[PDB]
Amino acid sequence: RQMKRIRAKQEKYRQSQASRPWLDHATVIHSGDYFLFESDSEEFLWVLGQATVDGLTRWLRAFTKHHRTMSDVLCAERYLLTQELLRVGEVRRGVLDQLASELLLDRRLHIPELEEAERFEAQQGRTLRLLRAGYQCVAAHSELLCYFIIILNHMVTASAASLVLPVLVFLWAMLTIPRPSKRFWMTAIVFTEVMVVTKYLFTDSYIKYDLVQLMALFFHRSQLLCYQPLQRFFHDILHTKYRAATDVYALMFLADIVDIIIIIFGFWQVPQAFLFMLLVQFGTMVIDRALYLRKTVLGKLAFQVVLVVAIHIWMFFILPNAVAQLWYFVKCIYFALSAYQIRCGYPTRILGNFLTKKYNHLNLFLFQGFRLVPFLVELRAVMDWVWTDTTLSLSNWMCVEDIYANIF
Amino acid sequence: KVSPPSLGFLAGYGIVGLYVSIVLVVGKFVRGFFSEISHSIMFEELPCVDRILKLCQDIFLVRETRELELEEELYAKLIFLYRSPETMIKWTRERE
Amino acid sequence: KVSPPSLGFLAGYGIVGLYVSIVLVVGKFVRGFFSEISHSIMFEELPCVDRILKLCQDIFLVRETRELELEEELYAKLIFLYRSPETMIKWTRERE
Amino acid sequence: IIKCSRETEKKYPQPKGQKKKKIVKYGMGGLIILFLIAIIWFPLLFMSLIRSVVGVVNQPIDVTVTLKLGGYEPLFTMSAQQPSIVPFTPQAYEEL
Repeated sequence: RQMKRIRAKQEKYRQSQASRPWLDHATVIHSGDYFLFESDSEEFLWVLGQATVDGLTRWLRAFTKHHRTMSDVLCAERYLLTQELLRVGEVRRGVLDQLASELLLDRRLHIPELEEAERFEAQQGRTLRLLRAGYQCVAAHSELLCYFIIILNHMVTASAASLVLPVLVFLWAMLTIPRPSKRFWMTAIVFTEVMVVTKYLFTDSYIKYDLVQLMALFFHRSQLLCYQPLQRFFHDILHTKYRAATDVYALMFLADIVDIIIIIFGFWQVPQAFLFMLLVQFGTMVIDRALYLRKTVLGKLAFQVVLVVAIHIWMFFILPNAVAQLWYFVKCIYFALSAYQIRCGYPTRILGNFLTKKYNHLNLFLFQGFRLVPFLVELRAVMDWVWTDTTLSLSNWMCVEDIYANIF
Repeated sequence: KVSPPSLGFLAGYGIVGLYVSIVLVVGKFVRGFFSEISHSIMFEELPCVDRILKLCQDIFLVRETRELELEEELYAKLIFLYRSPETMIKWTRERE
Repeated sequence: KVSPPSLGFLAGYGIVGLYVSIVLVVGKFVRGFFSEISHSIMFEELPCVDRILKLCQDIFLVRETRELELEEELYAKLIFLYRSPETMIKWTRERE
Repeated sequence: IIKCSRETEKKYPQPKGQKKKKIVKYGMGGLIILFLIAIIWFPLLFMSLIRSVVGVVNQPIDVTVTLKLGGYEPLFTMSAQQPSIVPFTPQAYEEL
């Protein structure tokens, strides 16, 4: 509709111009006149603590809601089945109607005992519902903490043992069809078994976290309860487009800014070694702009598979540390979000600006914050001009990118 | 008593120069925008900027449909809006 | 092992100040002309500047014939050309 | 400057709406991005490399040792020089 209206106006102004040949990019720019601007119709503390943590567990209710509905409908059908299960069980759809096929609806019977259990837990909304909803949270997400512990045993001094897990954690699990794999969990759990079995040349903190890694893996395994000639297949499956197609650029670059703050925080040997990482970090922070701006997905995948093993090879030669592994952990967020970006895959027709979506006072404060840091607004306006399809010069572009940023 | 090193980098007469350099450069910086906002009035005191903002979102918009001859028939309207402030007052009114 | 002198001029805490001073002053210098070319559009985007250039060569010219009352009857035309941008658009058109 | 940038158009006219200078974009832009990264970066190189150079060893040529019992006289004294100093062989470094 917008492109329709714009072209319909420009044909109008090309009509009454003569009342077109040999226009050559410097006689179409310098042709503006007053007739372009006609008005054409314009078409004591305990209440604070209890209330704030009840709001926080309300936020956690909002996080848990869909697994909560799944659990509620399955426990309703469960208790109907068990109170049925006195003599026999022989039919599945025939017990689906003693109270329609593929929905998420709830228009059925109601056992008052289950309501009484809900009333009883409604008696104790002080701390019980809070940590109960926390357990329901980690049972609802139930997959992210597998990745969390897989990174978290690697951050505590695990040199080459738990390096082989996070590489294929990213590469397999976060790049595939949304139900991470058939068997990645199996080749996870057998390696995490034999990794602690082979720690028997006879460790202290590593096994102390690997037992948690095992039980988290089996926790997700039970909670899931459903189950060189092949790289090219699923790599093509990355380009079959069944995806939901959302994005996030705003958190990748934010995490990389936090990354560079961590590197600068590391200045109070390895300070001499920080700076090659700093420059190649800048190179990544440059090139991902172009990856986002040509709207290409294959280059981001190639950049992913290069960058993860490059930074993991750098996770050897730092040691000839705590801020360095913190830095490693904070860019694992960047790799995870990058893999999310690979999976959903760049919704079209969104260029915009990262902070200008609704004219709130918060937005205005954050925008004037963003234009305060040195070398950032003009770096954005230069790397935007290089890779986007435009027909102006460089200095003819920055007039637009300043008129806009003042009018906003 | 001993003296830890304090004048070991300016030979005595090299801080009054440094301090007066600091105060001169930050003074004639800070008089940049607390006593010069007269010239940039006519680009900063518009009543209702919406007819600029629609056009500038259109120049942002066409850049992704790649109908690239439609930039330099809008960009002319923008530059000519900034070259004749009379027709900024003809274009930044209020509505009814 | 020995150390050749490296911190002998800032006492440790005197480079982070110096480096952040360098980057602040060159940043708020380099944002001088990469994100401020909006105000100086109407003196920098003329289509065809020839009717200014003939007049300015005449102000250069009369200055050597020493017919010196002919400067301040041309210089008025120049300053009045720069004081009313409406009549820069009436004077910097193209030809036919 | 405006007249020269107008006449350098006339010898090289560009087609309307297109001809978007694909190599020339990288040409004018890469110098800018690497220059600004260098302005950030190269001050943080010569910040580091004056505190890095170390390794000129100071093997002490002089040992003087005395046993002084009482304030009356140092009873035993001696000094020694590099005949009575053993620079290590790396075999003896592995021994230690």
